[PDB]
Amino acid sequence: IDLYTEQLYNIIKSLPYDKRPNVVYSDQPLDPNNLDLSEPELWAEQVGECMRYAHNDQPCFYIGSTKRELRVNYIVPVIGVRDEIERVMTLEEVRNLH
Amino acid sequence: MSKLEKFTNCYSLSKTLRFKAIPVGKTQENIDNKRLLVEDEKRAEDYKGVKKLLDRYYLSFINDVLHSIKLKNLNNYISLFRNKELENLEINLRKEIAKAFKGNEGYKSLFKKDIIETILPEFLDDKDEIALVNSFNGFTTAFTGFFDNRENMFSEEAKSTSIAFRCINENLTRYISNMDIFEKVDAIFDKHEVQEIKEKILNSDYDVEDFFEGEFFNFVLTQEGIDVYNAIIGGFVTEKIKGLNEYINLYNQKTKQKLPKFKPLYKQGYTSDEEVLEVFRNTLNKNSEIFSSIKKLEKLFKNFDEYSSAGIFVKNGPAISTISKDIFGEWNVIRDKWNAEYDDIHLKKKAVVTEKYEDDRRKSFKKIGSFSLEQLQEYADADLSVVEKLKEIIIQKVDEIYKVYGSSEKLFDADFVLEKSLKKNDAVVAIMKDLLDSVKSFENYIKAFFGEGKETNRDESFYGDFVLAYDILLKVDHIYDAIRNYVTQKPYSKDKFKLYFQNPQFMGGWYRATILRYGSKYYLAIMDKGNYEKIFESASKKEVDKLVEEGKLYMFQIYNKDFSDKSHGTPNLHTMYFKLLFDENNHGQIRLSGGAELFMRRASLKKEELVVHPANSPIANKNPDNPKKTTTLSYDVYKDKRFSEDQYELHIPIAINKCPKNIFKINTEVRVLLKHDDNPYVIGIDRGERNLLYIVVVDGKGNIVEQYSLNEIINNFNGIRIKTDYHSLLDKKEKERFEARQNWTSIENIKELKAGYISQVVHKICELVEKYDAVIALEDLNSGFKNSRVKVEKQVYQKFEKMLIDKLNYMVDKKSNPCATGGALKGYQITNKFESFKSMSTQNGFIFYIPAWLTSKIDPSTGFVNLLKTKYTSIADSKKFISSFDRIMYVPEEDLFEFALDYKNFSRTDADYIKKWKLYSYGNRIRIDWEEVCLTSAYKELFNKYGINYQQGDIRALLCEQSDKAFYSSFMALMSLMLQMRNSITGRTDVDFLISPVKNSDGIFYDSRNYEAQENAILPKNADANGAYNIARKVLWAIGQFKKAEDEKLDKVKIAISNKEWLEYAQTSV
RNA sequence: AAUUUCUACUAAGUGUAGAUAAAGU
Ligand SMILES: [Mg+2]
Ligand SMILES: [Mg+2]
Repeated sequence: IDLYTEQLYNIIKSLPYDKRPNVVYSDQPLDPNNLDLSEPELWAEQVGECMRYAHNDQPCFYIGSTKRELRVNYIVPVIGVRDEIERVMTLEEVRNLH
Repeated sequence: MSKLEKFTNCYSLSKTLRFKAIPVGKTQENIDNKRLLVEDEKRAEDYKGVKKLLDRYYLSFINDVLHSIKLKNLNNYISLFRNKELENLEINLRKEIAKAFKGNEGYKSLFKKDIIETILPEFLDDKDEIALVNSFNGFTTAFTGFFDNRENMFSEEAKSTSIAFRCINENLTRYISNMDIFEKVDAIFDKHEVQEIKEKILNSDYDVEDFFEGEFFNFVLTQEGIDVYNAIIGGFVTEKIKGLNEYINLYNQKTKQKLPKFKPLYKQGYTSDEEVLEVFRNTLNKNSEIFSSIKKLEKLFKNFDEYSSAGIFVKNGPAISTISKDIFGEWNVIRDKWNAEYDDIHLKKKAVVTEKYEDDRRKSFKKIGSFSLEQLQEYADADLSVVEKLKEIIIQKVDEIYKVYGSSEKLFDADFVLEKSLKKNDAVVAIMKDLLDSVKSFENYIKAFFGEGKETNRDESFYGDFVLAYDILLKVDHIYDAIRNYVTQKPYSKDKFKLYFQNPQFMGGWYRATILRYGSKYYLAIMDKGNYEKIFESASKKEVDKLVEEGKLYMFQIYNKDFSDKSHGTPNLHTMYFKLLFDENNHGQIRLSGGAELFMRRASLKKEELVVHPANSPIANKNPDNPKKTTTLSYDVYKDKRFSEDQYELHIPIAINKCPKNIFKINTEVRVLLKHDDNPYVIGIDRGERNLLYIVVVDGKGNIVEQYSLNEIINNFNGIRIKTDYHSLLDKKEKERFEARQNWTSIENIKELKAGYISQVVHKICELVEKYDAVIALEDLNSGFKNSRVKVEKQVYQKFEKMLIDKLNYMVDKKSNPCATGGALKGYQITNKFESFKSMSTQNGFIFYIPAWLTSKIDPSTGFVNLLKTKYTSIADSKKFISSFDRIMYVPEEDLFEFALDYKNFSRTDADYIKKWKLYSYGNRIRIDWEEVCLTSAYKELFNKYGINYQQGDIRALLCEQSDKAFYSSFMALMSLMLQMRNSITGRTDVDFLISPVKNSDGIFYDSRNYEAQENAILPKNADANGAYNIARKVLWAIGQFKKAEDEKLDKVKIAISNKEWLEYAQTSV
């Protein structure tokens, strides 16, 4: 939904870029309470910038570098590096990062 | 009496300052109410149409002139082709073609106003496209480039893209080979058989054998002639008629014999995810032309032994190294077998192997065209068949292609629908890139077997099929480039169109255009069909604004963020140039040459896509070396705000130094000044493995003045000083590339980051040059190698050298006073203009290009360099090695092992100068997966483990008695790592020390770890400082050479320092 | 993460530092 990602934006917006988590990204909403791995579309990469859409103030996240232009709308933090994702972090394990 | 002060005002130079024009007043609605931006966009869209029409007329003219042409030199070519009496004749042939082109009575019009004005509005005769070709009436200049490119085909310079080259170098060869193949493959044919039906259905007038005659080549010059010839070759429906190749296939399937097949003659960006994906599905599906080519090449290369091995070939180049790697163990085995067989002929009974001998051997090799397969079989060993190994590796590549196909069944199935956009989807782009990568790896691999072409006994039974398949297979190059350039594409776009304002002669001088200025605002006034300042008769701001309100004027404001009122730092360079255009101190230095150009870029980002940093919210800072870790601005920060609106770019040319006076040769003046100078500095730059670039400034006697890494660029501003570690950014980007699904975008991001980095390093080196009056010392990139750990690769380093040449053509200090020497008005010109990546050699003004041989693995305090070959091969070689040392004993005082050698007793050690070295077991070395090893302890361990006393002395004889196979292996292993000077832990841990096994005159071994813990050090601090130090000392040797010669022989002094001279210098300079 | 444009930024708050030869093919 939108509230989880709004909280995630407010959290991740303040971490220094080298501390940002590894996340699973997509454009349709991702539900961590139900998000199950082993789907051949989930790739754990690291969040970059966290900006707002200028027209309706929806948070969007740049995966990797901003210069890569991989802007997504829904993320979910995970403990993973590649297609081998281990588990899904929570809204406080991301605050413990810094 | 400084050196640089003489290199101002040398020659002329040209640049285009790009700005942004802002419509002033009601100029934009006065433009939209005259629709001055739809005529020009329409013209920019009809440019491509008129280009295609001009191409069609050019093709008509070509097929016209290629009918009224008959050569007189072709029969001689065919008679002498089936090594130097032919190339003159073939260039005569190409000259004949080009003269037939440039000799027509209509060639004058092809590239001037007449071909748009009169010819093409008649050749067409269609009221739809005569509209196009009449719209560009008076706008002939819009084609100036096109014509200048559409005439390089009517020429004879024999580059890969020209009509003459196509017709002669690529077509006549195939025609002659076809004559051979028809003389050979005959009598499996009859007039009762398919020959007469061939003639009747495809030619109908004259015989089919006439197309394998010699002087009947002057019929396939026209594309329809190629078409009818290729028709009788392959088969042409009018009733599907079979061609000669499948008549041969029909014969070779009746009875079994690989009879050669004919060769056909030659013929002289995407915009939507669905188009890209359907192009992929079409060209690369499992029933396409390309997959069929792959299947044919698989059946061919798996039928690879029934072709005569003497007939196959392999081109000479990287292909040979790769083939040896895949067959004969590793990189250099074929080369060393050839070198053995070359020494057995061109080398006497003496060990006199000289660098001139080695260089002539290398040149003779590199000039060899290609290697047969029987030759590469002779170089092999017992029970190793080279064709079996080649067949198995090619079959492995084909099966890997099939596996990658099996991973991608879905992008070909009709059910497939795109979930995400292509640039944001990376599963499907991963699929596409994997497929293209496998297929293009196969394509680049089997490209070798086309071995130079020009050779006698090619097994045409094989090469027929090979070229038939490969000339269809090599379209993957264009497909790959197109798809990649589509994926690595920015979300915005910089597509613009020039605005003319109903005036062909517009802005081309200072026309209806002028540059006004008012206060600190500069304006571009375009007349149509307070007080200002004209560029200096004045005006009145009231009446000029009145003109702007009326419509008789189109005042734009020239603007970039330095003309802003909130800009306080240092202006851009081009901003300073522009502001100086109108200054008083500017006499003629920077002047306004040529005419400007007012372009127009439409908004590329939809305002529903604009993304923003909301105001009054703390933004994280991306620089880890920044004290301030957040930022809170009282306004918004839009990402790519420049591409979300329409923008009138303005290109203004300037000619720097239009009337030079200090005209001379730069190289010879540099040489004279370095001669007459008593202490010239030298800046050695080197590509390190732990450092992107490393600088070492060395005075005129070899004493290090400075030495530091260029990993981090330090920006000074407002007195504050902040640093940026580009090595860490590059490591982050490489890690991201390691994490990503596909790495087409990651690679482009890394390339552009490296380009920006070298744009910072350019300024670093310029401010180093104008501080010491120094002379740069750069690696000669033509000859040499950097062992794949060097971060800055060769492409970006070539771009760096080009950028440095292009900067030093006019060196400017932005902070300096303009009219002062070194300022924008009087910049230094201490380099000649860039010409080519191959002419970047041996000098360019203040830049000396230096070979990088023996620069990093050399002791900088004694000159020692490990010229031995300490690799274990057998018992006999290691026994001779151990018996070749003058003495090998255990020194008990120092608790070391002395290995007193003498490079005279060793092979390939002629470069050395102090031939008598005495090297110990001092220190510890890091072997490679890495492991630290204390050397003396390792020697004692090995000796005791194999039962050997060493306190005796001269244990060479006591040591060459070991019968064990592994003793000499271990011994040569740690003897090899003893002579290892550059030690470095692989896993990125910054320990890159450089120890030397010899002791200097004072009796202490050089160890970089004693100099890395210092500032103001006299010797290099690490291996990369050593590389830069030696690249600088080579230029110091060249400066000494200049000092040896006279003031007229300076221009001839060769400075390509040879290994003999370099080792002599490095070993006596101390 | 603002740019004539590029790169790295935020650099003291609508910008900072360096570089920049465009057009055409
Ligand atoms: Mg600035
Ligand atoms: Mg940027």
